[PDB]
Amino acid sequence: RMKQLEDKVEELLSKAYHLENEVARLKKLVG
Amino acid sequence: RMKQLEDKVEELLSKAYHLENEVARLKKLVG
Repeated sequence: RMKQLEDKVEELLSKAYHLENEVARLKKLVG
Repeated sequence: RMKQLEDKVEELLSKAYHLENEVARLKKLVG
């Protein structure tokens, strides 16, 4: 479970980073 | 430990939704 949970945190961080990059992209469009 | 890990997942999920919402605003705002 511990292993499952670690995996989930790593999965979530990855998704988080993907979206943060997207926001940046859009932030530039915006300016 | 298990619970610190559960908490971290909860924290990242909430962050990911915050960013999803955000990306959705920006996108509408830009195109």
